Amino acid sequence: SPSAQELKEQGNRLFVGRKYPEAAACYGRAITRNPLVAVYYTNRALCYLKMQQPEQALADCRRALELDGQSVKAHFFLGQCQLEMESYDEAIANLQRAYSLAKEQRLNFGDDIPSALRIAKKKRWNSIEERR
Amino acid sequence: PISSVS
Repeated sequence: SPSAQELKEQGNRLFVGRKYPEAAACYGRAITRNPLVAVYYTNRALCYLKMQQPEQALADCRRALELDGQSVKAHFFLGQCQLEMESYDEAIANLQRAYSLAKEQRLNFGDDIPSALRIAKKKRWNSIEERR
Repeated sequence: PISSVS
């Protein structure tokens, strides 16, 4: 009978092992034990992204944002979901928001957020070129 | 990175 924290730690190990559906299931078990912890949802969202399930990832990002409206990772992963779902304007807004929140919170993710922003803007532009 | 679990 593991604790919520033990379940999160197991999920994290499975994630390192690139066992994403297994990791996601572990985070689900953690959520069962304590559904008020934003990180369980953002971790699972990342798993769903790796599993090419942006719809499921998006719902987890929404759950995380309800718990912590300032979550950098929830905004970032939400943007990634929207990008995959070809909602480019929303994606860019969320990645920009992630960038702004990371700055406000004095968090350092190197060039990860700007790089994702560039990818999103490039994808947006390319979608326009694909239509003319 | 940012794409990492916590």
